[PDB]
Amino acid sequence: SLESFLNHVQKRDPNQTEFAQAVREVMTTLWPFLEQNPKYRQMSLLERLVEPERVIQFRVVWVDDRNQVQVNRAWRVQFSSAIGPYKGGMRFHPSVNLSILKFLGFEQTFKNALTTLPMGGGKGGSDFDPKGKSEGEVMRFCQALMTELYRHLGADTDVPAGDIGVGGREVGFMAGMMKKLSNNTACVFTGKGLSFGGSLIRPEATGYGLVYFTEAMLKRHGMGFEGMRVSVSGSGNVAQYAIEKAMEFGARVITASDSSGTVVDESGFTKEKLARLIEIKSSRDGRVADYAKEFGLVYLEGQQPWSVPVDIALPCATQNELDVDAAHQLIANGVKAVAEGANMPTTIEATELFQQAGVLFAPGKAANAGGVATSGLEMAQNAARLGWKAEKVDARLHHIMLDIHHACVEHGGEGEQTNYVQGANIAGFVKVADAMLAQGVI
Amino acid sequence: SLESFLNHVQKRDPNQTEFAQAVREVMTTLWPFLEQNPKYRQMSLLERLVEPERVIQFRVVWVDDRNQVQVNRAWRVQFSSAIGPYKGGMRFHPSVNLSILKFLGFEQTFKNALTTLPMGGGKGGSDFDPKGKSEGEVMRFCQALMTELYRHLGADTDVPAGDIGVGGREVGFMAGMMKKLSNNTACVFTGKGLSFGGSLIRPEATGYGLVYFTEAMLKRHGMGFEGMRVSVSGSGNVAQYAIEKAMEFGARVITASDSSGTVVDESGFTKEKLARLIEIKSSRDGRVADYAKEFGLVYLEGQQPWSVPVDIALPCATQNELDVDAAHQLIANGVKAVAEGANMPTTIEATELFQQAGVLFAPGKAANAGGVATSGLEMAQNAARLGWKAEKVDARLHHIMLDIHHACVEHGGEGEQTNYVQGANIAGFVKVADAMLAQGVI
Amino acid sequence: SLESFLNHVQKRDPNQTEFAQAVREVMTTLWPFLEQNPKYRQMSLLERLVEPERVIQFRVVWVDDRNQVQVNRAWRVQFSSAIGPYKGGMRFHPSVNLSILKFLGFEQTFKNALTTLPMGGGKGGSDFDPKGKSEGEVMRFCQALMTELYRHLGADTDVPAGDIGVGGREVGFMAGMMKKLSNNTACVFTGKGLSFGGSLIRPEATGYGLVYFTEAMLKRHGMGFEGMRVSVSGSGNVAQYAIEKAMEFGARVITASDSSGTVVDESGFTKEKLARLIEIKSSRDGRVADYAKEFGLVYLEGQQPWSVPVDIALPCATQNELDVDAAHQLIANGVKAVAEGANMPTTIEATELFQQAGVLFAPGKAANAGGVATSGLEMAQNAARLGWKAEKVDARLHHIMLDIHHACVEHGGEGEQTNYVQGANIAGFVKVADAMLAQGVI
Amino acid sequence: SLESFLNHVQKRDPNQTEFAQAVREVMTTLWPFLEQNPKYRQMSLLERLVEPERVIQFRVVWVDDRNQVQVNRAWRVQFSSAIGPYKGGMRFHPSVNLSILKFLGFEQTFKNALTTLPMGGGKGGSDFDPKGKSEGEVMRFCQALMTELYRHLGADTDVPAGDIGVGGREVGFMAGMMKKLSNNTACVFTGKGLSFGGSLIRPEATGYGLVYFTEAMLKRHGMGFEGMRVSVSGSGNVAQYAIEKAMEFGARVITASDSSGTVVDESGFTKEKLARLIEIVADYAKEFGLVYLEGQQPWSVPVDIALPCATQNELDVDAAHQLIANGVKAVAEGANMPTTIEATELFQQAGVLFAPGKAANAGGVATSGLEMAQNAARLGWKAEKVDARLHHIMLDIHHACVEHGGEGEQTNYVQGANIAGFVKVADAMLAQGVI
Repeated sequence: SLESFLNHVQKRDPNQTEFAQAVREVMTTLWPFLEQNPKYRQMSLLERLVEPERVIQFRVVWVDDRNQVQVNRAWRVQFSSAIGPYKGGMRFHPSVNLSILKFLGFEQTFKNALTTLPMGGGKGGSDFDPKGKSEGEVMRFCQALMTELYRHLGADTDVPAGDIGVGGREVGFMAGMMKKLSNNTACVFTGKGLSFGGSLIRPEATGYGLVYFTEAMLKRHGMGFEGMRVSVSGSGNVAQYAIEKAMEFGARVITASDSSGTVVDESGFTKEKLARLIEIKSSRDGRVADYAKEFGLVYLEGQQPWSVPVDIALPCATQNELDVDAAHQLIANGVKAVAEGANMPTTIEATELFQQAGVLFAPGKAANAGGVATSGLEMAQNAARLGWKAEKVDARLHHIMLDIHHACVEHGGEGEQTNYVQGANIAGFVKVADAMLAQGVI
Repeated sequence: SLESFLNHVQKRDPNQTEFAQAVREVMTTLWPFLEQNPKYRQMSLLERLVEPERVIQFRVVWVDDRNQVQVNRAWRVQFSSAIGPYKGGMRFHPSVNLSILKFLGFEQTFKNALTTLPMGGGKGGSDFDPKGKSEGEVMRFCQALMTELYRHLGADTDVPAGDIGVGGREVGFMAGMMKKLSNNTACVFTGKGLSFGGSLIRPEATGYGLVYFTEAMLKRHGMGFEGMRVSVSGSGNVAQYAIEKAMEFGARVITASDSSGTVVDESGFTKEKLARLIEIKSSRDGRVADYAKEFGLVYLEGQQPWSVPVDIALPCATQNELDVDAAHQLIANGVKAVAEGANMPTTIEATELFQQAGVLFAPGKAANAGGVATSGLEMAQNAARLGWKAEKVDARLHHIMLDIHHACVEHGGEGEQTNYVQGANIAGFVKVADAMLAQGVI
Repeated sequence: SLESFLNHVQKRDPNQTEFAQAVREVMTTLWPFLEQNPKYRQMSLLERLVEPERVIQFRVVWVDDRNQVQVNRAWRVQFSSAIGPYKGGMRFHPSVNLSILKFLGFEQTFKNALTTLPMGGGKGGSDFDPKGKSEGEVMRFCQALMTELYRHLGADTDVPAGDIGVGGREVGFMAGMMKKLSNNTACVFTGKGLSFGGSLIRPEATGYGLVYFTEAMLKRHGMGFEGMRVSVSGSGNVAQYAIEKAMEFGARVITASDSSGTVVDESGFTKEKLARLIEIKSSRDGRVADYAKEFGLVYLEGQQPWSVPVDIALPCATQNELDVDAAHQLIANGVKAVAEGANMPTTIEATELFQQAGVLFAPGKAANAGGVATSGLEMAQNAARLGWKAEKVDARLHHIMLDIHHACVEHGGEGEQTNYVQGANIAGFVKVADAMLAQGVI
Repeated sequence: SLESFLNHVQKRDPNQTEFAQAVREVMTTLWPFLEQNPKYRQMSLLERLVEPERVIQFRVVWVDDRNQVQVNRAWRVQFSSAIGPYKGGMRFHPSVNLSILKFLGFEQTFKNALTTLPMGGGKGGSDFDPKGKSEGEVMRFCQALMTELYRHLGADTDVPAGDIGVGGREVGFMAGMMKKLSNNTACVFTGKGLSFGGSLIRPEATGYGLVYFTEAMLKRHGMGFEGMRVSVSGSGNVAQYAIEKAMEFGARVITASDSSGTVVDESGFTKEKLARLIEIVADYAKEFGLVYLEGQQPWSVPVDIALPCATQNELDVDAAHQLIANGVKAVAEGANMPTTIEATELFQQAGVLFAPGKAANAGGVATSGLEMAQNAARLGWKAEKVDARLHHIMLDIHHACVEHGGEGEQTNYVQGANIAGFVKVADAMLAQGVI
């Protein structure tokens, strides 16, 4: 019984709400698959799978710019090493706790597994709030954290990366301190700058990968980006490069947005327009409204792009940005495909509605994995002690996205259209489960 | 101010009730001391003190006697290394969780400090339930636990020990695996058997220590064990050797008990009586009732010792065994002193009754520290590569207990009698605090 | 001098029968070369070469399904690291002893060297008898063995693999325990499953490699597989994929066989036919005779393929399957080449007969090395942190075989035909010796 | 049963003749005990005990004075770590092989256990022949050996020592290279010189301990060395300091000896004269006009206490008959197995106290234990402090023998020593589980 399993596992963590809801999500989707495949229920596999191999919680003491000694909490959740070394980002945010990091690390496990790359699953962070912190304060905090965390990481053990609160600068400081303490220059972090082992295509990877996956899904169901009206939400890293690769595939990309308005360009984005957009946005001063004003384009103040008739919708802004309400307009306006650049931007109800209406739906769990896949490419390049040209990284990434798509198809059902929600959850589970089964009771 | 600090610290651990209580307890009695000694509030000392240096939570996978794979959670809370290596027992019980281990680890930190030995504070365990398990199952569990835990321990890093559900057998299993995996024979566990580096006086240490401390307490306040009627609860090693030592100080020890009842002997224990009680209790099913019968002694089925008029009460049975009702009886019958052999046998209500009524009260936090002090001595002898005669361990334990008592007195106030709950909390804090301040921000 | 050397070497191991035989064979093979090239005898090279760098013998204690404690003996022979990390299988068989493992490790040093890959030489195992053991018993045994073995192994130190008694299941068990104990996911075992770092092409490798090598040899001597009558003996892993690859080069493969007899198809194997032979031989009762009956082909009960006139003969069944009488027939029928898929299928006398009649002869140590080569490719893919598609592993495998071919030609003399027996023997020794000489007295 | 166990154990090593003998001898002495205490056969205890935890065999390549590259084989048998780190000497001799090193390492386990010190059991060596080698060749060999061995040793792992072919010089070279490679100065070898962590009392250890044990044995049975007449055989290291300590207890030590014969002295040894013996026995004999005997043993002399400190099987049956007729009250073995087994029985049924060498001559190992303890303490002890600790240890070994020596009119120290060594190892193995 699904319910007694969930109840049984929640007993150890009765107040980890985020983690609880995360186990429920995966386990509900896997349950019917499990009952048809006895192999995946032996050796108390589910219990082993939800209990992280190792979590380290530790104290981080540091001195602020007013010379006040500050105390923060940090964690590295080392969830699964079945497929490879623990892998997943570090998050610095005042709301960070173990429930959140476990939910995140649980999900990275299946996501990394899906890339076909030899990567396990982890996540870490601190309740440290970078907001209003000076560069020095951040550097000292990063260093203070690494004086404990360094002993638990390694090139073939645990390789973290960035996340909310932890950008390139923070990755720089942690990696630098790791190298100093360990007297070892191997790849222990990804998201590195190009001057110390970073990879090309890292900025483009998530958005490019989203387009790659979506085109495979469209192609399989007799379609392509070619000449389709595409709406993109967001105007950040993901949106920006999704727009870029969409244009290269011959699509007419007619929107982008920020947290207060949407620009409409039925003529379609161009390279020039996008560059000019990437700019205005890059500062933080700049607004999508100013971009529109600059190019004489219709701007929808306070609105999303979901009322605009499109063939393909790519939510690339944030979670829950596309609900049944928005799903209804898209479906009525003739949408043929929906694919997630952001993490969980589509509500469960909208997702249900989309699948009921025959709309292709590509979940972020597979569709946005370009980022983590390219993190694996960075590790590989570092491993080989040779950097790769942009074109070969992009190509490899493309090949990975096609393999993710293929794995989804294998488990996505016999229906006229693949169920990618089912397909991606099952594919990620099987790779992990198979490894755990093979490596004995440890 | 106090409330504000306790509210602040609880934000990180909203549901760790036992930990919040432990902190509440320590801070409440520390608060007036800190106002008179503000240097111990400097460098955010308190904030640093309540956050453990590191906690390892880890999965433990093992196979039961029915060949079913089982999954348990385990932890090692490495709370403080300010004075020396993390030190404290392992507990196997289904109720074990991070809140409880943190509360226990926090308390071991101050107890070890009090002993004047170079030992830090730690505590670990697992929700594994030893009840009904076969020796094979316990061994396999212990060994599974160590295949992860061994990497986090070390003779100068963290030396664990026994506790509820972790007796000599289990310590032997864990030390065996530690030695095997590490190919290193150094002292990583205390409570070892004599065949592999254990210490003489280990069984007697807590009971002997209780009597040594109590006698020092009595002597300060113009009294002694000599000629005194003493009641003891319990009939395990703590109670047994308390009786043995009290008898040597010329005391008339008139009771002992188990979960089934209390034996009463107004003529007093003798060497030969106690020796027979020890033999009886060492059998699987030996009861106090059997002892009472053998010697024609009064036996109170289902009753505790506390309604007997005595000059000194020594609870050595279990937590919360000495309550309000019991205290009213003891107090009205003219009890002069109460000293704890067990872990927190006296409820807080009953403790307050004793203190307010002018009854000398020695908290287990100080009085039962003979056990942890002797674990320090085990480490000393293992380090020296030469074991000591029983007389040498005993004489050293005696000196330590007198040092503990002296420290409490130093901080116990200037009333008609020393407040040992006050003294013990302050004394343990001061040593740890001094250590933390000198070693900088780490 | 030869006899003097072997007599001297046996003094240290008077009872190691198999090891003495291995040394005798290898040295006999090399003595004429050594006398013409005294540089390879200087610096006490041969004396250093026959003495393994290190041997670990160790106790393995484990518990059987009847809760009875069992004691077995295990070894890892780390014979040579001149060229790279110790590399070689683990064997579990009641007949296993040091003498046998040294013989296997000594030969493996040169076979590995011959691959041109950077692998040293090693071999290991235990007298543990896997027959009649449960999955539980085998897992506990593998785990027990690793609790000692893990400390002597490593990705750049020693990388074992399977052998008799140690298949994919056992390799999975050992690698899992290795990873657990070490907290490190680098490649320490080859033969891994595809879910945790295994390589494609592993089943195909030995047969594929046999054909690649034979084609190189033919091509050097003015010939090719194209349009040639090829006889294959055997019908297992090696024969199957040798037929598969030979068909791709355009050969006419006209036989296959099992211990019961030979199928003869003068029209030649096709893909369709081969898939049916494999499906048939995949069942325990399935016979070559069933394949013959299905396709209406000639079947020779209790006969080998060697009566059939062919251009090329590929013994892929078993040791000594091709003796002088068979050799005479093949020769008189005009055979042009013979290459060994199985382990030593050709008897010494038959080998001489082939060479003396100008028949190209590729020895197994060179010709069947595809398997070992692919273990090198597995190590490489893991090192690169990227798995390769089958097409890429296959091409890389092909390049290795050409390189092995080149190594043999370098030392195969200047006769009208390259002598590959001589060439394979010298080349393996020369590369070990060169590396030993270069690296000084250690 | 005993025969079935021995035959089964041999299956894994059909040609290890010395090892087979060691196992047979240990198990034989234990079997009656084992039959009465089935607890000690449970958990396949014996099967685990006879199979060493690990053995490292390794190649040593070194260069001789003629610039010829030589190849030798070395080993380290890490037999048992149940009670503490592996501990035992290294032996350089061309006869050395795995069988011999296992025999010695197996026996060393129980001898080390019996001292009551926290020491496991091991033994190592090489077929390298030190004979006719220069200091430089020996040094280069020791250093080459350690470039492999260092990684398997450690202060809390395995602490070797000297043995045949491995003296203070070689211990010096090995300990030096160990320190260099590890960049760690902790105690990894015993037998070190006084300038780098060695212990005082080392030369005196075996002979002193012998007297310490025998005096404890005598007192338990209502006697002591004082006023008693003691005979000693030998004039080497043990014999020398045995005389010195027994003199110190008030004994009248009347004899010493070498291969060439035996010297007598009713007036007994004195301090100034023992010192003269050491320097140089017929030569010493001439310098004092003492009674001298050629090619014969000291056992023909009427004595109260006899201390064989010469060689194996030096106290035969008829000599024991001499001693017993002459009124001997206790025999104590200083040398390795100096009394034959029949003489042992004759003494025991004749009511004379008998101290086996594995117990009585244990001062040597005991002092290796003291060296480690001083190093661990980061202190050197004065000779008086070392000697006082040694005495304490010998009383502890004595106590260990008594508790398994039975309840006869006098304790059986042969049985006591054999069992006590076994039981402490077995108890430790039981407690640490299946590993």
